[PDB]
Amino acid sequence: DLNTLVSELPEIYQTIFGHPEWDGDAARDCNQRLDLITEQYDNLSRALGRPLNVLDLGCAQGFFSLSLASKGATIVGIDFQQENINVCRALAEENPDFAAEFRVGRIEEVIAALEEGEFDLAIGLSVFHHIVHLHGIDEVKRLLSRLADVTQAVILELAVKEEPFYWGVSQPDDPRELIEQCAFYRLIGEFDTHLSPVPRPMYLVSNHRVLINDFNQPFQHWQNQPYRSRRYFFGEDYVCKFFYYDMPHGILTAEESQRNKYELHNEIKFLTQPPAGFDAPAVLAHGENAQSGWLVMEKLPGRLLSDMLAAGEEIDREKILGSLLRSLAALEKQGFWHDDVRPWNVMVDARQHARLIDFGSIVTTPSWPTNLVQSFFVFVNELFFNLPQPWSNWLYAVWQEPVERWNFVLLLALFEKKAKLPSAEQQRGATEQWIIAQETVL
Amino acid sequence: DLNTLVSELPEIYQTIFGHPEWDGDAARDCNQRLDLITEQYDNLSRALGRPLNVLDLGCAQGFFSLSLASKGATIVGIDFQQENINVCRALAEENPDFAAEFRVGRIEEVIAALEEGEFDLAIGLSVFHHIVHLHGIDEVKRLLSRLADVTQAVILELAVKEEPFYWGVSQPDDPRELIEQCAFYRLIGEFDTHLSPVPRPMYLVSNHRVLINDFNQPFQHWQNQPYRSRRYFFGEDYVCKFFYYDMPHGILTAEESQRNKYELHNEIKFLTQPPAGFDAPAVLAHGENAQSGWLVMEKLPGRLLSDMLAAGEEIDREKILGSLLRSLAALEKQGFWHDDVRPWNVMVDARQHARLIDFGSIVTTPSWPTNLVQSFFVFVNELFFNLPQPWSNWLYAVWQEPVERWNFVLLLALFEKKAKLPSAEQQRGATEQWIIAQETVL
Ligand SMILES: C[S@@+](CC[C@H](N)C(=O)[O-])C[C@H]1O[C@@H](n2cnc3c(N)ncnc32)[C@H](O)[C@@H]1O
Ligand SMILES: C[S@@+](CC[C@H](N)C(=O)[O-])C[C@H]1O[C@@H](n2cnc3c(N)ncnc32)[C@H](O)[C@@H]1O
Ligand SMILES: Nc1ncnc2c1ncn2[C@@H]1O[C@H](COP(=O)(O)O)[C@@H](O)[C@H]1O
Ligand SMILES: Nc1ncnc2c1ncn2[C@@H]1O[C@H](COP(=O)(O)O)[C@@H](O)[C@H]1O
Ligand SMILES: [Cl-]
Ligand SMILES: [Cl-]
Ligand SMILES: [Cl-]
Repeated sequence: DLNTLVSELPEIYQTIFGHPEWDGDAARDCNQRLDLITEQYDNLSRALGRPLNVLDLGCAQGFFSLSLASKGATIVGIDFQQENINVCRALAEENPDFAAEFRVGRIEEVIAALEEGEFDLAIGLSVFHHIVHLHGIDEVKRLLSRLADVTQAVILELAVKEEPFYWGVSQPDDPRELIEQCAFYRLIGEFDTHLSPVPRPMYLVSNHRVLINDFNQPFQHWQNQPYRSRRYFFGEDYVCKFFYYDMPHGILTAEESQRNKYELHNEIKFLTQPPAGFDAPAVLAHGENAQSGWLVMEKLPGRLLSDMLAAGEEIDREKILGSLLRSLAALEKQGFWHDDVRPWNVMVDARQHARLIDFGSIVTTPSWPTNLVQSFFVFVNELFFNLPQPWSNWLYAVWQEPVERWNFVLLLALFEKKAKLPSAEQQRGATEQWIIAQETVL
Repeated sequence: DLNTLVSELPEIYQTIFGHPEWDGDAARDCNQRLDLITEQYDNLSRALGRPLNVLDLGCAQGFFSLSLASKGATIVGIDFQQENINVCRALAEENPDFAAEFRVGRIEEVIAALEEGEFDLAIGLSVFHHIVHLHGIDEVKRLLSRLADVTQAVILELAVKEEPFYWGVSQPDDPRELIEQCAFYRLIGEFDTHLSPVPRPMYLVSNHRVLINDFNQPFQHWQNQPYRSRRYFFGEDYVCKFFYYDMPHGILTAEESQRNKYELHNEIKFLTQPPAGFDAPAVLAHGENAQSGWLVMEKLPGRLLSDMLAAGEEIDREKILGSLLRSLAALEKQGFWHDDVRPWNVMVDARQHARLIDFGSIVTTPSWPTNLVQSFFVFVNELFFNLPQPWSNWLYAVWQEPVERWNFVLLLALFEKKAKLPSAEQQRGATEQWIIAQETVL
C-alpha cells in the first residue's frame, strides 16, 4: 500500500504526486520549481518538435518525473534510496499510461554510463551538493560537464555556501564554479528551500544549444575570450553574444558590470535602429535582465583583424583602411562615431574589405571628434615609427589641419588622395611621427 | 635555429620531422606507430569523406602531428614543455602549407575546454600514465570519456604496470580500466618503447562509431549486459555484436573465452551459410582475431522476449510458441538444432511473431534431440505448475510418446492440434508436471 511506503520514507521531501493528503507533510511543495521546469520542458519540446526523454537525478518521491510524464515525457528517475524508488514505482503504477521508469542507483555511476542522445533534458535539483560534500568540486564539475555533453539541456538547483549548515563549508565559493566550464548557462530562478532564508538558484545549462526563451537553436562552436564575462555562440547563420553583468568572485567591479550592461544595451539600440548609409549586421533576437544580456545577430563572413595580425596572415592595408574609413565617414555624416576602433573590433572578409563588428562603443554626441581621429592614427600604426610613404604623407597632411577641421570625412578624403600629397620626410615634420609612436606605445 | 632548439630539448623523444640527422638520437623512431595511425586516419577520413581535424595530446616534437598535416590533416598539438613546442613551431615553419598549430598547455585543461565536433581524431600516445601518476585513475577515466565524447575516434598508446619502473606501481592492473567505460574499443597494435622488453598496447576507442577496418559507421546506442565480455552497438539498419575473447582481470576463464570464441564463430558460420527454409538475419560484416570477434547483422524489429516478460508487457504465448516452433521444426528438417532456447535469445515483433536472434548455440549433429525437447518444456513453463489446458494436454501427449520419437517436428505437430488432445487432468499423469516444475526451478 502507498500509505505504508510513504510512512517508510526517511523523509517526505516532495509532494506525493496525486496524493494531496501528504502535501502538509512535504518539506517542499515543488509547485514553483515545477512551473518553471514545465515552461523549459515546453520550450525545448517545441524546438525539437517532439516529446522529450528526461532524466531525473535524485528523483526522491518522483514528483518532477511523474509531473513531466503526465505531459507526455518519457522519464527515467534515479535515486540511491530504496524507499524513495519504492514510492516512485507505486505512484507510476497508479498512472500506467505514463512512460516512467525508476531505478535505485548512484548519480556518479549513472552519469558515467549515459550515452549521448539517450536523454534530451536532465534535471538535478538539490542533489549535487551531496556529491560535492563526499567527492569534491573537481569531480562534480566533470560529472556536470558529461551530463551537459550527453544531453541537450540541463536544469540544476544548486545549494550554496550561504546556507547556514555545517555542509555549506564544503561548497564552492559560488555555485557557478560547478557549471562555468559548460558552454551555455543562465540563471532562471531562485527558490525557497524551507530550511533557511537563503534561496537556491536554478540554472539552465547546455553544451549544445542556446536556450533563450525567444531563441532556441543548436550551436556548433563557442568562445569565451574574444580574439571572461562575454561568450559568443556560433550557429549556422547566427552569432549569439552573451554578456554576464552578474559574475562570480571578484571578477567584475560595479563599473565593469555596468559597462557590460551599457555596451550591450547600446549595441542593441544601434542595431535595431541603424543609420541609413551604413550596412549593420541584422538582429535576430535580444533581451536583457539583471544577470546578463544577449544579442543574436546574423553571422558575417571573414576573420577578425587582430587574429589575422597575430597569425601573420596576408593583409591588404589599403583595402582594410579604405573600407573602414568609408564606413566611419558615413556614420559621422549621420551623427555617429565609434569610440574604440581596434583590430579586435574589425572583421575582414575574403576580398579584404573591413567592417566594425562591435557597436558597444558607438556614440551620438560630443572639441570633437578630434581624440577619435588621434586614436585612429594609432590603429593605423599598429596595423603596420612604422609608416611608409604615402601613409606618412597622409598623416602629415592631417596634422597640418586646424584642429576644428579634424573629422572622419576629412580623414577619408585625404586618405583617398594620399598618393598626391606632399612628402612628409621633406618637411621638418617631424613630431606627428613621434607623438603617435609614443601613443602607439602608450 | 633548429639546431639550438633541438639541443635544448630535455629529451629527443621522437624523430625530428624532416631532419634525419637526429634519427639516431631519437628515443623512439615512431615509424611503426605512424604506419598504424596513418591507416586509421585514412579509414576515418574515407568514412567521413574529408580531411580530418586532429588533436595530438603531449605532442612532444611534433612528429605525428606534422606527419598527418603532411597528408592534409588540420592539426593542433599540445605539450606542457615550452622546449618541445618551440621545436614543433620551428618545424611547422619549415612546412608553411601544413595546417598545424601548437600550444603549450596541460592535457587536463585542454580536455575540459574541448567542444564536440572541433576534432574528429585525438591521439594520446604514452602520455596518460603521467596524468595517472599525478591525479589517479578515476580522474583519467573521466578525462578519456570526455575525449571520446567530443571526438569521433581516439587512439591511445598506454603504458602498463609490467614495465619495470617505480611509476608502474601507480598504474591500474590493466590498461583497459582507463577505457572500458568508453563504448567501443579494440586493440590495434603493441609497440616497443626501448625502455624495456614490455611493449605498450595501442587502442582505438570511440563513443560514436564502430571502427572496424571493413565497417565504419556511426551508432546511436549501445549496450553491454544483454537483457560484460559482449557489447552490442545499434545503428540505423544494423546491430554490431562485439565479443571480447581477451578480457582484463579475472573476468573470463580460459573455457569462457573459448566459448565466446566458439559461439561467435559458430554464429558467423551459420549466418553466412544459412539453411534453406529458415529466414536468418543477414550478415553485413564479420571478422575475428586474438582479442575479439565481431559480427554486423541487419537490425530486426521487435523486443527481446525476456525484457517483455520482465517489464510485464502483454504477450500472446500462442503466437510466440507457434512461430518459434515452426522455425525450430524447419531447422530440424535441415539437420539443425538450437541448444539454448531461452527468453533472452528470442525476439518478438509487433505482430507477436517470434524468432531466434542468437545462433551461437546452433548445432548440426547429436539419444537425441530428446534433451532439447525437455528444456523446451521449461522455456514453455517459464513463458508462463503453471500450464493451463490445452498446453498441459500438449505436454502430456508428448510425454506419452516413446522417446526415440521426441523431436521438433513432433512437438510442432502436437502443438498445432493441442485443442483436440485428451485432457491431462483426467489422467493419472501426473509426473510430467512435477519433473518440469522441478526442472523449471532447476
Ligand atoms: C535534497 S533531495 C532533493 C530531491 C529532489 N531532486 C528535489 O529537489 O525535489 C536529494 C535527493 O537525492 C538523493 N541522492 C543524494 N545523493 C545521491 C546519489 N549520489 N545518487 C543518487 N541519489 C542521491 C537523496 O536520496 C534524495 O532523494
Ligand atoms: C613520453 S612522451 C610521449 C610523446 C609522444 N606523445 C609520443 O608518444 O611520441 C610524453 C609527452 O607528454 C608531455 N606531457 C606529459 N604530461 C603532460 C600534460 N599533463 N600536459 C601536456 N603535456 C604533457 C611531455 O612533455 C612529453 O612530451
Ligand atoms: N556577426 C558576426 N559574424 C561573425 N562573427 C562574429 C560576429 N560577431 C562577432 N563575431 C566573432 O566573435 C569572435 C570574438 O568576439 P568579438 O569580440 O565579437 O569579435 C570573433 O572571432 C568575431 O569574428
Ligand atoms: N539483429 C538484431 N536486430 C535487433 N536487435 C538485436 C539483433 N541482435 C541482437 N539484438 C538485440 O541485442 C540486445 C541484447 O543482445 P542479445 O543478447 O543479442 O539480445 C537485445 O535487446 C536484442 O534485441
Ligand atoms: Cl545542489
Ligand atoms: Cl574525477
Ligand atoms: Cl600512457
